[PDB]
Parts: sequence; C-alpha cells; structure tokens
Amino acid sequence: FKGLDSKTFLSEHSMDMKFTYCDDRITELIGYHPEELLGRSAYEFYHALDSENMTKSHQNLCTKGQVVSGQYRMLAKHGGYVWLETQGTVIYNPQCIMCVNYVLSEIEK
Amino acid sequence: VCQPTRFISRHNIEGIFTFVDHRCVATVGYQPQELLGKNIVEFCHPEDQQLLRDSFQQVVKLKGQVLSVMFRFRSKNQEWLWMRTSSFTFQNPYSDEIEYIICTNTNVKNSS
Ligand SMILES: O=[N+]([O-])c1cc(C(F)(F)F)ccc1NN1CCOCC1
Repeated sequence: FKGLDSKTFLSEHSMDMKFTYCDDRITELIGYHPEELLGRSAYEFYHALDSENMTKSHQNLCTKGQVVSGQYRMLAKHGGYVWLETQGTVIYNPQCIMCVNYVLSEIEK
Repeated sequence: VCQPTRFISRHNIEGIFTFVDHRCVATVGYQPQELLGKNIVEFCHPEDQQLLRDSFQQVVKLKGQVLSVMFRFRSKNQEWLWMRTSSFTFQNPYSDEIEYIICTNTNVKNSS
C-alpha cells in the first residue's frame, strides 16, 4: 500500500508530445530514469489498445487547453504495463504541456 | 528555436515551495534547496508581492484552470528578473486531501 503522493508524478512535454521533464518519482513506479525519457513522444509508451483513445484525448487537450485522460496503460521499463490516469494542461505563452500522472495499478505482465 | 528558460515548482496554498525542479539553477541561479520551504513572495519585488499573494489566493477558486502572473523575481545575483508563473491546482479526486498548486516559471521580457 502506497500513499497518494508516492503514486503521483508530474511530466512536461513539448507540443509534439515529447518529454521535456519528468519527476524522479517515475523511477520507483515505472522504472524509467527521467533522463532517458527526454525527447521521446508520449505515444511510444501507450498500450496498443489505448492508442486511438489517447490520440483523441491529445486532440481534446490541444483544442480545449485541458483534459482528463481516462484510464490507460503505460509501458513499464522492464516489460508489462501500469494503469494510470492523467490530468493534462497546456501552458500558453502554446509553450508546453503539463501532466499530472497518477498510478492506478501495479505493473502487470 | 531558442528554448525558454523555465522550471517547475509545487507550492502549498500559502505559497511555500514544497518541490523545486533543478532547472531553477539555470533560470534564477538558486539551488532547489535555497527555495524549498520558503514562500515565493520572499523572492518577489515589493511592488509585486501583493499581486502574487492575490494570485495564489485566486488560483484555488478557479476550478483547476490556469492562472498566470508576471512579477519580478530576485535572482541569485540580486537582479530583478521578469518571470511569468503559470499556476493551476491539483487535487486527486480519489481523496479529500487539500489541493496544492503546480507552477511553471519562465523568464520573460517586459516588452512587446
Ligand atoms: O504527453 N501528453 O501530452 C499526455 C497527454 C495525456 C492526455 F491527453 F491528458 F490524455 C495523457 C498522457 C500524456 N503523456 N504521458 C506519457 C506517458 O507518461 C505519462 C504522461
């Protein structure tokens, strides 16, 4: 059992969805070091069955300025997937996207 | 394109830094530890301090929408730098824990 903050990590993205920053909390949860995520698109990490829905959510985010993702599966560093949900926000100067990510499951292989 | 210099911070609703992204060193010259535990107002020009307090008060009322504010931030070299802080609240609805404020802080120009 984990507390809320231990299951939450913030990421930042350019408008092409590439990671430009990630909280170190992601390492304990999903396995990645933040440095290895930089320059990779969010889309590289979504489960195939969630990819079309995530595209729609990204479109809604860019159109409206904010979005709540619904539940989706993110690829974990050492195989398998973790369920999580994300609140996304565009910061306009569009400059970048901020995502607050909350983990909903253990890694499932 | 020349990338903006910015860093992320988390604040409690009073304005105290509870998390500081290390990109702050390049943006304003302080180590994260020099900001953590202090109120953002402690780095703000006297003429802007009340606006900054007001902003933190209002972002909590705006239903998780983004508020922005422009203010003068005292860098590590004791120089006033224009910063645009864009802030929004995060509350995890699986809980009734108090919301905190997420900020992205960018050095900007006070000009057209
Ligand atoms: O990047 N983004 O624009 C992301 C947007 C998003 C949305 F649109 F809110 F559904 C959900 C997830 C997004 N990025 N992920 C990628 C994997 O790690 C968590 C953050």
